[PDB]
Amino acid sequence: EGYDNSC
Amino acid sequence: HRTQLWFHGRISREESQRLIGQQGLVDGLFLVRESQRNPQGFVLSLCHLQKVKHYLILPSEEEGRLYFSMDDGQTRFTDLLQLVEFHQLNRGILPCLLRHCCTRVA
Amino acid sequence: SAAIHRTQLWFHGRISREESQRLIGQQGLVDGLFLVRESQRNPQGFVLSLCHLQKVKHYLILPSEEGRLYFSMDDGQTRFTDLLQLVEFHQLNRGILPCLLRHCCTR
Repeated sequence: EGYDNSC
Repeated sequence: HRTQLWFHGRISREESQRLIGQQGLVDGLFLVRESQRNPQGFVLSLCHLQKVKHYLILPSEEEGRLYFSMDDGQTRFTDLLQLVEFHQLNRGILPCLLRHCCTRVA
Repeated sequence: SAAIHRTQLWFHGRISREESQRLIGQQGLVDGLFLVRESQRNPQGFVLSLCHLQKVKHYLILPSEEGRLYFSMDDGQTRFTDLLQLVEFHQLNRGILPCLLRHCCTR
């Protein structure tokens, strides 16, 4: 959702 | 095991954004916290190019021993401390190295 | 630190390549079996001796530097603060190794 590692 | 300066426990994303900003917004400036959206794991809050990015850290269990990963289990670490010390030397999936610990005010 | 490793069970100091192969053999020649030593031929760094498929492979670990000492098995692609970190890491991650470090070979 809002993570730079797409989690 | 975590009494480290860079660990801030249960704080918000907005709070981490303020804390990092307040401390300089320098590249490599970072903290680790508990995830509000994922209470199971942790979040590495990292400053890069004057922007704060958030990296989810998920736990897993094999053979009854806990381990952590930031890349869907592709790179695993025995403890968060190992994860941090390792990314102070290695880029991994991060845009930069972990250079500066973000602490609470004195 | 570059001195933390010298009292670990898996650290055997200055022993020959032949001695390490014998030690691993006596320990079973099981996969993941490993020890760390100082290279007699290259005393600057260390050797990770690992057993995989009944064969003992030897991996060079050299120290390097930003004024901070670190160790590496791949010319700096993967860096470690201490040999203990390097060992703990490859118990979970293959890295440049053909398999994980499973069992410590002791003195």
